[PDB]
Amino acid sequence: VCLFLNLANDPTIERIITPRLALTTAEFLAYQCEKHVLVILTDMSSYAEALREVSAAREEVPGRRGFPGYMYTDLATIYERAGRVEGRNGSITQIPILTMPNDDITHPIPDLTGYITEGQIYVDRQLHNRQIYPPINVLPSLSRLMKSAIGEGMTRKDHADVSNQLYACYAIGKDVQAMKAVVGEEALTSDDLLYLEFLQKFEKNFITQGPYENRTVYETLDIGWQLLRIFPKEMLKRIPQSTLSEFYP
Amino acid sequence: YLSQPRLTYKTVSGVNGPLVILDHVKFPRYAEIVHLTLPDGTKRSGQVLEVSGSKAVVQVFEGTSGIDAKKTSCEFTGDILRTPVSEDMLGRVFNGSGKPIDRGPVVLAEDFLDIMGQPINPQCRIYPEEMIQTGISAIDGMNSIARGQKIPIFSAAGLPHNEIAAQICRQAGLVKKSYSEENFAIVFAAMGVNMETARFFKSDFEENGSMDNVCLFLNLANDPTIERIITPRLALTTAEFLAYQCEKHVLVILTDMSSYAEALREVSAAREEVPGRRGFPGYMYTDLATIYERAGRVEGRNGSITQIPILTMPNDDITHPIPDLTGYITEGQIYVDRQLHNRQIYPPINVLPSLSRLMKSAIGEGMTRKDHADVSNQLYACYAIGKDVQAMKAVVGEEALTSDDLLYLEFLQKFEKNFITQGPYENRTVYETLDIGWQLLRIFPKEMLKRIPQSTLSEFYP
Amino acid sequence: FYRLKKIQEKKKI
Amino acid sequence: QAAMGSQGNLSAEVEQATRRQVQGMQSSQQRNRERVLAQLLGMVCEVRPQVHPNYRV
Amino acid sequence: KDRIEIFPSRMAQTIMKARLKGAQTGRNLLKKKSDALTLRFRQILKK
Amino acid sequence: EKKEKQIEQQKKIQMSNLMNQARLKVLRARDDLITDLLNEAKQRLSKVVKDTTRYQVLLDGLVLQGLYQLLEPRMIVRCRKQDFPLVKAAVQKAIPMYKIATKKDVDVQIDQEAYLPEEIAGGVEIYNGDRKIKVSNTLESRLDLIAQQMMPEVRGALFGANANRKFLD
Amino acid sequence: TFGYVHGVSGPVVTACDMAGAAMYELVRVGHSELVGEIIRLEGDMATIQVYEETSGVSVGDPVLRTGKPLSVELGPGIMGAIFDGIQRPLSDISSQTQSIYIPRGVNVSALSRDIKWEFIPSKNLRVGSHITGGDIYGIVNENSLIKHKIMLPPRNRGSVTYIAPPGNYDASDVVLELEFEGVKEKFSMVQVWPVRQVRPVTEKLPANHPLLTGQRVLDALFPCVQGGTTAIPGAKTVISQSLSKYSNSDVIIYVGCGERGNEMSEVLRDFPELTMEVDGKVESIMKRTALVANTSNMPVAAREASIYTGITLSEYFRDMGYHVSMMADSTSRWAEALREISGRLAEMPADSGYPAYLGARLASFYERAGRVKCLGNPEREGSVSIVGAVSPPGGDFSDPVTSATLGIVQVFWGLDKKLAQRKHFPSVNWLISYSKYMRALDEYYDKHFTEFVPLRTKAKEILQEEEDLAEIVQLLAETDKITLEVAKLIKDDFLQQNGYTPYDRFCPFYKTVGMLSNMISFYDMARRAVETTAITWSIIREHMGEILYKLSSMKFKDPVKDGEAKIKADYAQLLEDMQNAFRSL
Repeated sequence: VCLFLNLANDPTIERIITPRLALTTAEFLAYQCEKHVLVILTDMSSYAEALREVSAAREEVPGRRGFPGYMYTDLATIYERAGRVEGRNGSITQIPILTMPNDDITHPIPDLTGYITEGQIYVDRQLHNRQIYPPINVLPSLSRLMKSAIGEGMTRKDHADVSNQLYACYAIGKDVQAMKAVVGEEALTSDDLLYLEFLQKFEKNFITQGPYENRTVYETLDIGWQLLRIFPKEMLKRIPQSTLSEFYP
Repeated sequence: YLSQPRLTYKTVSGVNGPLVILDHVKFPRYAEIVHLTLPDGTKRSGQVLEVSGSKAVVQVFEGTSGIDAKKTSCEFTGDILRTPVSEDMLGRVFNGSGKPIDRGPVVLAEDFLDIMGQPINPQCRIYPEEMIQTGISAIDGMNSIARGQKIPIFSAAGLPHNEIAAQICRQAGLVKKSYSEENFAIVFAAMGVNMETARFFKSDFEENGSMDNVCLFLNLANDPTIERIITPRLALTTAEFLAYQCEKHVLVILTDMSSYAEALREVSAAREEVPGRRGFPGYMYTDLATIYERAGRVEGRNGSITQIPILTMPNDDITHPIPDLTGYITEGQIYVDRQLHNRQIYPPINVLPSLSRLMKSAIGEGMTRKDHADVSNQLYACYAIGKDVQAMKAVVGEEALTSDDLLYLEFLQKFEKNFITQGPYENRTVYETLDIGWQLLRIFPKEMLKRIPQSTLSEFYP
Repeated sequence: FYRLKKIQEKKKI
Repeated sequence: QAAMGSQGNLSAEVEQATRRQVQGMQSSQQRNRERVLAQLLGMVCEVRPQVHPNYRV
Repeated sequence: KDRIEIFPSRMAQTIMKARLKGAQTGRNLLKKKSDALTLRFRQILKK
Repeated sequence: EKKEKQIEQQKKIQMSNLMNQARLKVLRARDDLITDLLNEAKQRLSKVVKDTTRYQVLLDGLVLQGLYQLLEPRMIVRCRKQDFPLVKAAVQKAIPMYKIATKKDVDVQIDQEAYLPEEIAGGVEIYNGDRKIKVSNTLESRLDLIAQQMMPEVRGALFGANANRKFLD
Repeated sequence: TFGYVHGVSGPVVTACDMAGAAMYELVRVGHSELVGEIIRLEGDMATIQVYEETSGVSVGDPVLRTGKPLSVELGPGIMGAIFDGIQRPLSDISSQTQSIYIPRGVNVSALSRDIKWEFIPSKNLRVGSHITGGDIYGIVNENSLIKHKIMLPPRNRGSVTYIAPPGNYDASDVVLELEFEGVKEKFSMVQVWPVRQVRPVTEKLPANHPLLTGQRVLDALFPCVQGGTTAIPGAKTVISQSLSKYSNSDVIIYVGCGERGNEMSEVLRDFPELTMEVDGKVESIMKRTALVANTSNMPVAAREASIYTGITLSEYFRDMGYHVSMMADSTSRWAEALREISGRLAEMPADSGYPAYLGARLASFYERAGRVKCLGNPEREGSVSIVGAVSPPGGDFSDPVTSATLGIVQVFWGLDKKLAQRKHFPSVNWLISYSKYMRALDEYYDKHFTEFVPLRTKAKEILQEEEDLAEIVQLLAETDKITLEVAKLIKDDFLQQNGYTPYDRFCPFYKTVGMLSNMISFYDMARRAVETTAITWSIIREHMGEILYKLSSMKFKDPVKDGEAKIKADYAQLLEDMQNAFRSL
C-alpha cells in the first residue's frame, strides 16, 4: 500500500493537488510496472468545495449553485485515467467515494459524476435504518457488466437472466409494497402476497450479508435460484425456455 | 427625404460576438440601418443597437464571420427601417426581410410606412359586430369570432396546429347573408419554422388557388434572429395599410410566437440586460402589447382586422409567462386536446375548457340565425353532462343505467363521431353546422331541452 | 438573479 | 377532353388578356415617359448644401 | 409526516400536480358511488 | 359524387395555376420597363453632364455639399482627370463659404496622383487625410437615390391612382 | 506576421499586435505551435481559444497568423478511417510514433500522402471543352464497395485545359486545369472546405421513401423517413450498426463528441469486426462507414468542432450521390461545451445559465439534411439523415436543451418519468413523443400493409386507457382488468427490448406485425363483454395460462436462426390455439 493523507485540519487548498499525485503514482505503477492496481479515492465533495473556493476567489463566472463551469472538464481529467492498453499488462480500477449533500441525486456534483463514470452503486439510509450491513439499494444501481459477465467462458451461462428476473421482481415488489400502504392487506391477491414474501426474503437473504463473508459467484447464483423457486415457472416471464427447463426443475 | 450623400466609414474599433463597435461616427441615429462590404465583396446588413458619444454599435443579421479590422467597410443610410406597401403584394411570398422568395420581382412602393407604427386612439375604437366564418365546425358553433376579436390557439408540440392554421387559410371568408369577398384577405406569417411544414404551407396554399387573396411570409428557423423580430411587425404593417387605407376586412394569423419570444430573449441578451422571471426579459409584456391590439373597428371607416396567433405550451405549464400574458391581453382562448389527437380525430379541438368572450354579440337575429345562442348553450350543457355520465358508467356499470343516460351516451358518441370530425378537405357553411347541431339535438324529446325556450323548439324541432 | 447582478455590476471596472 | 379544350381556351384567353394589359401599359409609357424623365432630371440637379441642423460652434 | 419527502425540482412540481389531479378525480368518483349506494339503501327502506 | 367533385376541383386547380402565371407575367413586365426607364434616365444624365456652363455650377454646389457633410480639418478631393481645371476653382469658391458657415479653418488638397475611373459619369470623392472617412457623391449614386425615393411618385404619375385608395392618410 | 503573446487564462490566450485578423482565422501559438481560433477582437488585441492544454506556455511567445479559417480536408481514403474532432489521423500517428501517447503532433496530413489511386476519367470530357466545369470528371476504383468519385470544388468553373489520362496518381499530382480567365488554375484529388459553411445545393426535395430500423418502438408507433430528422433518448446505440447492416444506406457516420472513454474503446474494438454480406460475399462494415473520436477529457474546442466536421463529411458524401445515415452520440455534451465556452468569455447568460444562442446553434446543426437535387451536370439525387441524441438531465422535461430540440426536430422519442427499472431504456412518454411522417408513409404502406393502421390505433388507445386508469387503480370492472393485463403484456413483451441478446439483435417488420396482431386479437376476443362477445378475468387466466406463457415467449423467436416461415406458422398455430380456447368458453 502507498497511501496519502489530507486531514480536516490541513489547509483547504492542498486538496486540489492531493488526488492527482495519487493518480500519477498509480498510473506509473500500472502502465510501467505492469502491476494491477486499485485506486481508492474518497470524499470528492471536498475537492469540489476547494475548487469552489478557488473560483470564487478569482471572481470567475459562476453557474449552477455557485459551482464554476469548468469542473466538468476538471472531473473528466481526474476521472478517466483507467483501462488497459495494447501491448502492456497491469490495469487501473478506480473506485471513488462521493458523499451526497442531503439526499439530492440531482445535485451538481453527483450528477456530473454520473455523466462521466460508466456505473454507480447507490447507498440508501432506509436499509441502514432496517439494520442491513450492506445497505445497498439495487434498483438505482447499474454497471457495465453488459457484456463482461457473459457466462460462455466466464462463471455461468444464466447470469444475465437471473439478474434481470430478480431485478424485475424486486421492482414489482416495491410497487406492491407501495400499493399496500394505500389499501389494507385483505385486498391483495395471492400473487401480490407472493411478491411481498419474495421481496422480504430477498432482502433478508440476498442483500443481508454479514461482514467478512466471502460469497462465491456460484453460491450467489444458487441463492438466486432458490429465491426464484418461490414463484411457479409460469411467472418466469424473462428467463428463456432453455435455461428455465435446465435449472428450475 | 434624404437629399444628402451617404457616409462610408473605415473605422472598426473591434468585434465582440454578434456585435461590431465603430468609432468617429458623426451624429449617429438610434435605429438606422447600415450595410457592410467584406474583403471578398459579399454584402451584409445590420441595425444600430447602441449609440454613445462617437462610438456606435451594430448587430449583423448574417452573422459575424470573416469580418476583418481594415478590409471591411460600413455604410449609413441615415434612416430607420422603412418598408414598401401596396395592394399588389397579394399572390407573393417573401422571406420577411422584404426579399421575395418567389421567382417574382421586387414589389413597387405605392407608399412607405414606418415599421414601428403608432397606437390606436381609444376614443375611435368601435365594438365588433359582424363575424368571420372559419370552416371548422367547432370554431363556428361552440365559439365565434367577431370582426375585431383577438383569440389565441393554445397547443403543444406534436399537435397539428399548423394544419388547423392551413385549413383556416384555405377556408376563410365572410358569411353570405342572402360588398363581395374582394373585401376579405388574409396575411399568414409563420416564424421560426422547420423547412418541412414550411414548403408545405407554400404548396398547400398554391395548389388550392388561395394566392388571389393571401400575402404570405416565411421565416426559417435557421435564419437570423433579428429577421424574426422584424417579420411579424412587417406583416402587421401590411395588414394595417390594406385594412385602413383601403376599405377591406383582413384576418391576420401568426404561428409559433414562442419563437418570437426566444428571439426577444436573444436581443435582450445582446444588449446586456438582467433577465427577469424564468429568464424572459422583464419588458416582454410591453412588447407583446405592442404586437397585439393593432386590430378592430374604427370610426368613419369600414375595414377591420381580426387576430389569431398560435402559442406552443412548454409542457402544459399554464402558468408559464408566455401563455399567461397572452391570455391577460387577449379575449377568450381555444385549446387543443392531446387525448383527442390520440383518438385520431383530425380536428383535435376541445370543447369544455374553451370560451369566446364576444360570442353574445358576434351572433344574433341580424346575423345568420336567431337560434344559434340557445343551441350552443344547450349543447354545451349536454356535452358537459355527457362527459360526466361517461365518468359515471366508468364505475357504476351500465346495468344500473337509465334510458336518459343511454341517450346522453348516444349523444356523446355520435357528437364525437360526426360533428367534431371535419376532414382536411370538407367545407361547412354556418347553416350546415346549425342544421347538424339540430340533428344532434333531435335525439332528446322537446322537454329534455330545458335550456332552449319553447318557441325555438316549436319552429325548428319538428 | 442576485449573483448575476453582482457580476454585472462588477463588470463596469 | 372537354376540360382539356377548356384549359387550352383559357390559356389562350389569359395570354391575350395579359397582352392587352401590356399594350395599354406601353401606351401609358409613351404618354408619360417624357414628363417623368423631365421631373427626374430636374430633381437630380438642385443641391442647396446644408450643414447638419444640430451642428454648433 | 406533514409533507411528502421529495427534493424540490420542476419534475417534483409536475408529478405532485398529476397526483393532486388524481386525488380529486378519485374523491369525486367515490363520492358519486356513495350517492348511488345511499339511493339504493333508501329504496330498500321505502318498501 | 366522388368522381364529379374530383374532376371539378382538378379543373379549379388548373385555373388557379393559370391565374398565378398571369400575375407573374404582369409583374415582370412592369419591372422590365421600369428598369428600361431608369436606363433612359441614366442616358439623359450622361448627355446632360457634357454642358460645361451648368456643370461648373453644379460642381461648385456638390463640392460645397461635401464640405458641409465631412467637417474635419484635413480633407482631400478626387474627380476625373479632364475636370481638374474646374474642381480647383470650385474649391477656391468653396473655402470662403465654409469659413463663414462653420467659422473653422480647413486645409484642402487635390489628388494629382490618382483619379476616378474613366467609366464614371461624374461627381467627386472626399476623404480625410487618413482616408478612413469618405463620402461618395457620385452622379450614379444620387441618381439611384432619387430614383428610389421618388418611386411612388413615378408609379402614381405613370399609372394613375388606385381607385381602392379611399384616402391617403 | 508575428505577434507576441500577452496573457494566458486557462484555455484562452490574449495576444497583442494581431490587428487585421478575422475572428475565425486560425493561429499557431507558442514554439509547439498549438492550433487556435480567434473569438474576440479589440483594438490590436485578440482572444484565442486553443485546442490543447496550455501548460508551459510563456508570455510573449510568437503567434503565427494563418490565412485560412478552420477547414476539413476531403478526398479518397476517407472511408474506412478514424479521426478526432480536428481531423487527426490517429492510426497514422500511432504507427509513426510507436507509442500509446499522443504527442503535440500538429503537422500530420489528415489523408495519406503516399498511397496511389486508380484514376479513371470520365469518357465525355474533351480537351479545351467549354463545359465551364461542373462537378464530375472522374471515378476512383480503390474500394470494393464504396465507389469513390472525384468532383470539382464549387465556386470554381471554367473550360478544360489539361486532363490526366487513366493511371495511378499520388493524389497531389494535378489531374485537371481550368484557366478560363487568363489565370491558370490547378486541381488535385483533394480539396479543402471551411467547416462552418454550408455546401450549396440545386433544390431541396421531399422525403417519402421510408427508413426502417431494428427497434419495435420506432417501427411501430414513431415512423422515421430516409433522410429525416430524429432525436433518440439514448439512456440503443446498436441501432447505428443495425441500420448499416439492414437499412438501405450507403455511408454511415458516427460522432462520439463526449463519449465515455471505456465505451469509446468498446466501439472502436467491436465495430470493425462486424460483417455485412449482401451478395453472399462477406464484407466488413468498416468500408461503408467512417468514425470520429473524442473522449471526455479533450479540450472543449475539439468537442465543439467534432459535431460540425461530422456534418461536413456527411454533406460531402451527400454530393457524392449516395445516401447517408448520421447520428450523434449526445448533443447535450455539445450544449455543455457551449455553456463552458460562453461562461469563459464572461458574457451575460440566459435561463438555466445556458447561453441564449444555444437554440440558434442547434438550428444550424439541423437544417442540413434531407433528400436533395445536387449541383452538377449529371442530374442526380442524394440524401442525408440525422439522428441526434438527448440525455435527460435531472430536469428531464424542463432543461432548455430538450426544449430547443423539441421545437425543431420532426420525429421525437422520449422516456417517461424515470421508472424504478433503471434498465428500462425502451420506455415511451406519450406526453412528448410524436411523429409527423404519418401522412407521408400512408401511400407507401397502402401497397404493402394495410392491416396495421387499426392495430396501431388500438395499441395507442389501450396504452392511453391504462394510462388513464392506473391513477385510480393505485388509489373492479372486467373490461378494466382485461385492458390492464393486456397493456402490461404489451409493455413487457412488445416493448422492453434488451437490445443486446440473440432475440433482439434485430426485429424485422414481420415479427412486429405478428406480435402486435396476436396481442391485439387476444385483447379483442375478451374485451367485447362478460361473455365471449356481446365469466370473469380469473377463469380466463386459469384456462389460458399456458397460452399467456406462449404470448410472452413469442419474443424468443430468433430471426437469425429460425426461418421466417417457421415463425409465422408458429404464430398462426398459436392463433388457432387461442381461437379454440375462447370457443370452448
